[PDB]
Amino acid sequence: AERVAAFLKNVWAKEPVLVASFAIAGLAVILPTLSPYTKYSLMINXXXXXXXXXXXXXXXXXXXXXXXXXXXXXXXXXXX
Amino acid sequence: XXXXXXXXXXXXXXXXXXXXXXXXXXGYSMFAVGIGALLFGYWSMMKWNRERRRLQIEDFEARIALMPL
Repeated sequence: AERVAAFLKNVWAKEPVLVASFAIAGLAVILPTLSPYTKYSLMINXXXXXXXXXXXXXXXXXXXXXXXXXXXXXXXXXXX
Repeated sequence: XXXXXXXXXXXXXXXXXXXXXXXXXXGYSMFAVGIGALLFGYWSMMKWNRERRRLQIEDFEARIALMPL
């Protein structure tokens, strides 16, 4: 190698802290795209309500029931 | 009899001896504990934030439940 192997040990010797400035900040962009865990965090952010939920008038509707615990809508129960 | 200052050397105090030596840290072994504490750090912290989510949804549920308010 002309740039991979040559410009690595010299960077560790001369100005060694500059290695960390490119490696840590670089991997900070790569990791949130390839690793399959980021999709879970987006769901809980949207599920947690900030304001009170609005009630709609019932006229031929599916997956919608009363306020009591029943199998209706989505309702998040991901990981305990 | 003549009495003067007597000569004594015994151990010679050791002429120029190095005391500075590598201790505790080796090099590669410190990174295994260093970055190892970081990986243990995030895993312990994020589990608490998932336990915070149990409290979070339950806190906002109180506002939805209270309509006479």
